[PDB]
Amino acid sequence: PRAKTGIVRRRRHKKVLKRAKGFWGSRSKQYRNAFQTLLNAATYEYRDRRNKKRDFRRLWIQRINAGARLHGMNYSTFINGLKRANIDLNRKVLADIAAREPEAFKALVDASRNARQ
Amino acid sequence: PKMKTHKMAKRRIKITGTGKVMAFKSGKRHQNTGKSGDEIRGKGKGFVLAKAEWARMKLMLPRGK
Amino acid sequence: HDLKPTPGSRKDRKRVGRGPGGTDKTAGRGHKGQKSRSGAGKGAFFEGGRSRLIARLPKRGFNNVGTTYEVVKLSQLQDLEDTTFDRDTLEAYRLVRRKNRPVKLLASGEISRAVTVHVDAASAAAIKAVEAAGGRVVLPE
Amino acid sequence: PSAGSHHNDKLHFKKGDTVIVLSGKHKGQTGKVLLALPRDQKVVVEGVNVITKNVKPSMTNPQGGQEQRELALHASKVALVDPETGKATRVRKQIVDGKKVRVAVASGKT
Amino acid sequence: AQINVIGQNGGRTIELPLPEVNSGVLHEVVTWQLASRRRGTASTRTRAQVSKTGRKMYGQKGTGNARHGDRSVPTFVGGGVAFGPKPRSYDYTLPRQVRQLGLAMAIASRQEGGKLVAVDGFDIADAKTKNFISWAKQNGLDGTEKVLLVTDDENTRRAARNVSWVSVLPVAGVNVYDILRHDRLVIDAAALEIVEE
RNA sequence: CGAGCUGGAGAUACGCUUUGACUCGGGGAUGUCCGAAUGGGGAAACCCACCUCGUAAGAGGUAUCCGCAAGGAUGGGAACUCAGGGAACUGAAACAUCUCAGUACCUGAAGGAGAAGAAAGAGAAUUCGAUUCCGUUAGUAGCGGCGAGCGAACCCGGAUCAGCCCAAUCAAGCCGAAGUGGCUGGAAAGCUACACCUCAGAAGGUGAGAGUCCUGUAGGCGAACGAGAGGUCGUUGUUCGUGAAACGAUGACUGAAUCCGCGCGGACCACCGCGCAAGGCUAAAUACUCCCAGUGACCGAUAGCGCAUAGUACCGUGAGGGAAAGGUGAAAAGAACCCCGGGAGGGGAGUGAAAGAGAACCUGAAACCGUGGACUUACAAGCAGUCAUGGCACCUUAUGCGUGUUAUGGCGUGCCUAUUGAAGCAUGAGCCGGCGACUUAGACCUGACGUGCGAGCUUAAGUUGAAAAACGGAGGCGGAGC
RNA sequence: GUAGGGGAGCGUUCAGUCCGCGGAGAAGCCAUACCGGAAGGAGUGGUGGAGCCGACUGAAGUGCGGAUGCCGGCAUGAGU
Ligand SMILES: [Mg+2]
Ligand SMILES: [Mg+2]
Ligand SMILES: [Mg+2]
Ligand SMILES: [Mg+2]
Ligand SMILES: [Mg+2]
Ligand SMILES: [Mg+2]
Ligand SMILES: [Mg+2]
Ligand SMILES: [Mg+2]
Ligand SMILES: [Mg+2]
Ligand SMILES: [Mg+2]
Ligand SMILES: [Mg+2]
Ligand SMILES: [Mg+2]
Ligand SMILES: [Mg+2]
Ligand SMILES: [Mg+2]
Ligand SMILES: [Mg+2]
Ligand SMILES: [Mg+2]
Ligand SMILES: [Mg+2]
Ligand SMILES: [Mg+2]
Ligand SMILES: [Mg+2]
Ligand SMILES: [Mg+2]
Ligand SMILES: [Mg+2]
Ligand SMILES: [Mg+2]
Ligand SMILES: [Mg+2]
Ligand SMILES: [Mg+2]
Ligand SMILES: [Mg+2]
Ligand SMILES: [Mg+2]
Ligand SMILES: [Mg+2]
Ligand SMILES: [Mg+2]
Ligand SMILES: [Mg+2]
Ligand SMILES: [Mg+2]
Ligand SMILES: [Mg+2]
Ligand SMILES: [Mg+2]
Ligand SMILES: [Mg+2]
Repeated sequence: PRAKTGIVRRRRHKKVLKRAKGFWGSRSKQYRNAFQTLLNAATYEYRDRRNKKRDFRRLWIQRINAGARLHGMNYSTFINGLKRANIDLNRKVLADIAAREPEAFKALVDASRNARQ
Repeated sequence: PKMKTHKMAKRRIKITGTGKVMAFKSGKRHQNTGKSGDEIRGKGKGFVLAKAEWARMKLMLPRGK
Repeated sequence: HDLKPTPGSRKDRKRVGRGPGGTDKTAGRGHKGQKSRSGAGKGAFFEGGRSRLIARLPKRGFNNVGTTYEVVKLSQLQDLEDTTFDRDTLEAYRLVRRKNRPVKLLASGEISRAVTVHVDAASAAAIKAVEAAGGRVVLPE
Repeated sequence: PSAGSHHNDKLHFKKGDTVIVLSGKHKGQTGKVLLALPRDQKVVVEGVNVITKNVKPSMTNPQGGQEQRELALHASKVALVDPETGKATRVRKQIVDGKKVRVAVASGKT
Repeated sequence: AQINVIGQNGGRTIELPLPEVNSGVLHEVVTWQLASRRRGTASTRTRAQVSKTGRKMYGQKGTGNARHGDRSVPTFVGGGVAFGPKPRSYDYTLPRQVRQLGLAMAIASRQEGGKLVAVDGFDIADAKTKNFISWAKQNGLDGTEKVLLVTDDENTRRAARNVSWVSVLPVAGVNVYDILRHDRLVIDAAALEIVEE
């Protein structure tokens, strides 16, 4: 008995083309370029998952550095005197405190400096 | 079809019990007046091959003879 | 439709090619080679270009057919056969069957109860140990 | 592939005979047989009805016009009648005379 | 060990295939049997066949086209099939031993069912079907099962034939299929204890 | 056969037929011209004749070979068979003996088959007993640049049987059981409540799925006509390649015995065995399959033959090559008629269940071209993505982990193949469909899983039955090595 | 993790068998934010008009982006 593709291929293909939208030109419309575009897209997804884990960390950091400096502290010195008084805060939170909660950041500062000297 | 026996081999190789294949030692027609004595004597005889080069021989004959 | 097949009694074949899953490309074959080629003949005794062990070796002797002798064992006329005797067709309708050959009886086991044999030939130690346990050996004329 | 093909091009009835529509819209109606086409297995009963337009055709008649006449049918919604009952009425074949062959029901004949 | 119906009442012989009947050997014998009877028939053409003459079509180099030789080729529309089926025959000889053991295991499987009806007689007038339906009705044959006759009397079969819910196997031609193929075995009885021995 | 018919062809008018048409079976009659062509010629289907009878119109004859005559031969046939002739590529990883293989092809003859056949035989048992066929012996004995590779037969089981003579019933057809009421529906065959048939539940048609409408099937009938010698030299055949070369087989030279004789037993000799050369026919089993029928874990429109038909269209001076082609509806009820236009085309109407079937008439994917709408885009640098956030939009697996779109950021060297190393300025490819490649065979080899019997395991050819399978010990594998 | 060997499976047809659906509508096609570890598979909505899903088992012409692949259609170059 013979068994044409009949259906399967159109199936596979559409799957890709439905992943494949928003894509500029041919990419969103022809299979090969679509599936392809998606190979690379794969690479970018994986890496950029861990990557965003980096990037956010960076962001939090610069916000804290700011905070410290807003009084007279370095990031490194603030964070270090916040290791010294053992104030074991996540730094994401520290950003949050720093930019949305003023006088709190103030206190955490005075603390870090105290524990530093 | 029926795998042919290699008549190339029906006077030069041997099966056994364990399955091992034997053959003879080589140098006995103009490798003579050499001699040496234990050579000429050594070479009339017979012997089991190594391994590696065994299975080939086997496949040369199905009946084992 | 009730039924089912014995676990491991039918293995699904290999369809090579088909995906990276999977056996990508090549089909087991690797990259290039004479092996790579849709073509018969190689074959199995073709070592190298070369000259083979196969033909490097002494052709000893020749090939005689000869009369080859059909085995009968002691421990088979013996133990629990309880002597129905050998007769002719009798041993045939038991456990020694060929045709177009002559039967031989030789040792292997031990001997007790008395039996007379009906073989085409036999070993010295056989007639010896079967007479010395109470029975003859009928060799043809 | 012909219609009488699987019906041994066989007309179970005849031109003249009254008929009753088994299956369809015209479930049960009476009609004399006006036209019985065996091969195509098609046939005309005075029942059916139809409104046909015979297009421009200047000769005859400049303008078109229409026509109430009736569409033929398939001898498989055609049914012979039983004078008594008059309905869903199979047929047996018997012999009156004298090498004249005929046709009864479960109570002959027609 | 099971009872008859219209004559005797014996049936206590017939030993059976335990541990507790096997599905494996069954399925084996079945699929085998199914195979053995296939028409071996799916033919297709190869290059040698597809009426598409040898002639080199065009230039081996030069054209600016891919290279081809013939139009009778696996990669061509029109051409021959590559690895197609040809006429063969999927039949082999399943070794005696397991034919017997299957057959048995089937009977059995339906005895401890218990969908056996060991039959010694048959009252089905002269070769009429309604008589079959009646007899049937009075042995326990509601009408909601598939039933497989094995007897030797032409009349009973001729009665058992048009029955939508019943099959009619004559004498010996009996098989793990038909039996497992069904709900009920019309045993019968005659060649059962004597086919035991 | 018994009511319709007047070919596909679907069109009018003409008609025919219950004195029996049409269709079917069975014979007959008529059958122009070409073609073995055959009265002579010829560029096939055309040209020109002569002779016999006729009133003409016509009819017959006029080839060649075997024959006394009567009579037979000529040409065609897909394969199947026999014969004269007889390749190469290939393989031996080069080639020449060799292998391909007496294969492809050419030719001759012949049939429904043919060939072969009634022992100077196999042979080794003082056994079989014409042939052809299958199983098996058996990849065994042997052949061979003893390399590649080539490869019997006797016995044993089956198929089918035969040994004779001469020279001193199917083919046309008929006949065949048993349901109605309500329900959905455009339409009943389906749903349903109660029914009956079955030797008939195989199938097909009927507005959608019918055992009980139709045609049929199980069954029963069924026709006037109808069919049932030796030797030498050069060589070769079988497993036979000059090898110890037997034997047959013939080209050229030689050409013995006929019974107290002849031929073989693989050089050759005796012995001892099997045999009757120089004359012929022979059914049966076997091979094929243009054609007919039945079936199918065969195809359904790129499949399947090349063809849903066509060796046509088309190409070719020729030999030769050689396509794609399918679908309105249940039924033509095929769209009278009004509207814009010369038309084409469309918009109504009207039919239908549906015109979301309208004749470019089943579904109607994708590339590809457009209209509208959302959000966006004219200081911007780009493998076109990713990931984060803001904007705007939307709310039928959907108001949150949302969906569409977007701005800004970070980040980021198409895919495949080929490679020491690919974004590579290295190969491939315009795009999307669909077709497209690790298979089959052998009762071979060797392994892993499994199974059934287990010092035991097993059949093959065949036989019988066959909506199934059983029989079949002939041989095979294990049994002891050297 | 490349060549490679091993392990478990997803989908396609044909087939045996059972569950069973379908003109109050089958397959096929179209949309989507659901499910599964993945091959994949469900819900509903629109299409269509007469056939088909599911489980178990068997057999394969059984899964395509490439072959300057084959057939066909439609793009670029170009209103040149
Ligand atoms: Mg980190
Ligand atoms: Mg694998
Ligand atoms: Mg490659
Ligand atoms: Mg390499
Ligand atoms: Mg190009
Ligand atoms: Mg008629
Ligand atoms: Mg005339
Ligand atoms: Mg002429
Ligand atoms: Mg050559
Ligand atoms: Mg070569
Ligand atoms: Mg001829
Ligand atoms: Mg000679
Ligand atoms: Mg020769
Ligand atoms: Mg000779
Ligand atoms: Mg199509
Ligand atoms: Mg085609
Ligand atoms: Mg118009
Ligand atoms: Mg727009
Ligand atoms: Mg600027
Ligand atoms: Mg701007
Ligand atoms: Mg690839
Ligand atoms: Mg390089
Ligand atoms: Mg570039
Ligand atoms: Mg490139
Ligand atoms: Mg290159
Ligand atoms: Mg095993
Ligand atoms: Mg199925
Ligand atoms: Mg389908
Ligand atoms: Mg492509
Ligand atoms: Mg290029
Ligand atoms: Mg311009
Ligand atoms: Mg330009
Ligand atoms: Mg210009």
